Amino acid sequence: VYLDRKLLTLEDKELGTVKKGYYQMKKVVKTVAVKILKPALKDELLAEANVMQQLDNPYIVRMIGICEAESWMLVMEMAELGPLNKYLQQNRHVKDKNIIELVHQVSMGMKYLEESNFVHRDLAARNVLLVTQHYAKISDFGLSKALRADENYYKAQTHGKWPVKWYAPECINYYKFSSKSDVWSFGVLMWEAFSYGQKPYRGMKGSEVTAMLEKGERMGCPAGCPREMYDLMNLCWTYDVENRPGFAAVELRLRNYYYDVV
Ligand SMILES: Cn1cc(-c2cc3cccnc3[nH]2)c2cc(C(=O)NC(C)(C)CO)ccc21
Repeated sequence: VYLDRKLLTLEDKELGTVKKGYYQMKKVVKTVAVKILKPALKDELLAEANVMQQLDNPYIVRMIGICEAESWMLVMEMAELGPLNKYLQQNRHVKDKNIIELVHQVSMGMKYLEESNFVHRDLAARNVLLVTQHYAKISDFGLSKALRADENYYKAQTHGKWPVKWYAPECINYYKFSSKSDVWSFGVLMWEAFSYGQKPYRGMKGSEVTAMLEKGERMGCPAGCPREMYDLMNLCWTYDVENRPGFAAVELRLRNYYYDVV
């Protein structure tokens, strides 16, 4: 998986650092996006590549390799439309059925990740990348973890900077992350998508979000959002781990409703 720096051209125009680039392959160039560094963070990038290396699914961003140069670089195939949130912000015209299509795709990718016993831990509309307006992939495995064969959750020892507004109660309270907590995260993602890329819990501190959730309160239905899709968000936001559905159940719900609506 170790790539030749000579065969990689980087634009100095920053995407997000993530940079666009071109990599001369078997016979053709391939358009790639490149995650670039700058002891502790070296191992994290290499772990993230180690995660990606092991995944093979149409709805997951595919890694080309790693590259030691000016710094450590992670080289992935480019999804050129960028993050789903920014896209929807700039494209209010997208029909509900198109958003339904896209979130279902994310759930198949997440069902695959659940079957493979990996936890994403950063599932948000910002880490959903569009290849085309009708093709989404999950990205950014920086926080992801392979689950031990004997356990269904990963336990963090003390938090870092966490995307708290996407995190399930059990993650906040007990530092426990399972595919069910990704399911809660997916709910917030669905909210973000049907709100055309708006920020969740606008203006609130994470601590205030935790307090709100503990009171049984949830975000309201987004303008125009199919009622069944809002119902699915709420099922995803089941406070109790044991009664929140897994992705197998979420995907099936999404698949059935999608096929019903087309
Ligand atoms: C047009 N476009 C394409 C991408 C993009 C990044 C990327 C990474 C891997 C594969 N495909 C990708 N496509 C992108 C990212 C961003 C972007 O803002 N990325 C952040 C800062 C959230 C990453 O932390 C903005 C625009 C983009």
